[PDB]
Amino acid sequence: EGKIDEAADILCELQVETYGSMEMSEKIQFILEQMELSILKGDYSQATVLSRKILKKTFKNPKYESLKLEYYNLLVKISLHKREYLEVAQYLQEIYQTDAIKSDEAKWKPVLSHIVYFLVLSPYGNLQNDLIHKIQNDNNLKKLESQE
Amino acid sequence: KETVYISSIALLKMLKHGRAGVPMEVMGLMLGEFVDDYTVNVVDVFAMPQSGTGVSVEAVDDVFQAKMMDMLKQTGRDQMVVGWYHSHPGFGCWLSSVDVNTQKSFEQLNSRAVAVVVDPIQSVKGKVVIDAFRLIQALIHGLNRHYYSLNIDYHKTAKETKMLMNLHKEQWQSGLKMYDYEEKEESNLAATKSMVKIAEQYSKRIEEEKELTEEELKTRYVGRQDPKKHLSETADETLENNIVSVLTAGVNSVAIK
Ligand SMILES: [Zn+2]
Repeated sequence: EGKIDEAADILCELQVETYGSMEMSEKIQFILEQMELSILKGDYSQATVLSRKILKKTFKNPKYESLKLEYYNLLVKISLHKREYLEVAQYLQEIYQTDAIKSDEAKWKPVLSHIVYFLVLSPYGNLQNDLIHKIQNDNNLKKLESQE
Repeated sequence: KETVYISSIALLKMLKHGRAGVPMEVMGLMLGEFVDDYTVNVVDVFAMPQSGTGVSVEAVDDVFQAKMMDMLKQTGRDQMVVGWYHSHPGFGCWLSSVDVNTQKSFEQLNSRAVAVVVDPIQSVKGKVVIDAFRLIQALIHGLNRHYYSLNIDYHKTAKETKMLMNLHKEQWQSGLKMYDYEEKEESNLAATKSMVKIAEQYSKRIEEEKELTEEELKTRYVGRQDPKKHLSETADETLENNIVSVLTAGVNSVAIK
C-alpha cells in the first residue's frame, strides 16, 4: 500500500552493507525494488543514489543482462521526471544495444523511435550531434519512415 | 611552465583521423614518455574504433588496445599511454563533463596523463586549433574551474624537416610569396619599441659625448655599439622590409584579382 513508504524506509538501508553477503540476483533484485518503491514513494533522491551504487560491469553476465532492462527502464522514468533528455536517449541507446532486443523486430522499433524523439528534444550540443549522426546511419532506422 | 612536445607523425595522424571522422567525433590514444614534472613528450598515436555511444570510458577498447600494443612491441615503439586524443568538431576545444570522467579514468592510470582535444572543421589552412590540458568559449565549461590548460610544441628532427622542405618547391613562385602577416606585426611593433629604446641612448651619447672627450668616451662605450648605429641600422630593416611588404601586396592585389 501507500504504507510502503513507512516500510521501505527500512530497506532504503538494509541493502547498504550487505553488498558481499548477498548474491547479485537477489541483491540487485531488491535494489530494483528499492527503486520502484522509491518512485512510487515519489522521492527521486534515494532512487538516484540507491540507483548509481550498482556497478554496470555486472552486465557482462547474460543472466543479469536479462534483468537490467528493468534497471534502465527505471532510469528512463527518473530522467523523464528530471526533464533530462539526452541522458534518456543514452539509456534507450543502451537497452537498444541488447542482443535480446536487437533480434526481435517487434521489440526494438518502439525503443528506436523513442531514441529518435529524445535525440530530437535534447538541446543542441556536443553529444547530441554524434549521437544523431550515428542514428542517421543505423540501417535499422531505414525501416522506420516518418521518424526517418 | 608545463608543456608537451608533439612529434610530427603524431600531429598528422591526429588531424587525419579527425578530419576523416567528421561529422562525428573520434578518439584514440597517445604514446610517449614523461621527461620531468614539466614535460610530456608524445611520439606516437593510434586510432580507437567507433562506438555505438559517443566517445566515453568504455569506448576505450582493451582488446584492441593491447592487441595494438604488442604489435607495436615487435616494431620497438614501446611507450606508455600518456594521454588520449579526441575531437569536438565545430564546438571548439573544451572538455565536457563526460570528457572529464574519462579523463579521470586516465588519471588513476597515471597522474600526469593529459587530454588532447582536436577540432577538425574549423582548424583550417591557417592556424590549426589544438588543445591539451588536464583536470583539477571554454570558460562556459569551467576552463579554469574543473580543469586547466597546458601548452604545446613540436619536436622536429633535422631529416624530418628536410623531407618537409621538398613538399613545396618555391623556386619558381618566390617573389609573389607574402610571408605571415602576424609575424611582421610583431616585427613592425617590436622594431619600433626597440627604436624607442635606443633613442634615448643616442640622446645620452650626444649629451655625455658633448661634455666629455672622445678619448674618455671610448673607454666607456667600446663594449657596446654606437647607439647611433642602431638607429642607422635598425631603421633599415623596417624600411626595406616594409617596402617589399607593401609592393608585394600592391602587386598581388592588381595582378592576381
Ligand atoms: Zn569530447
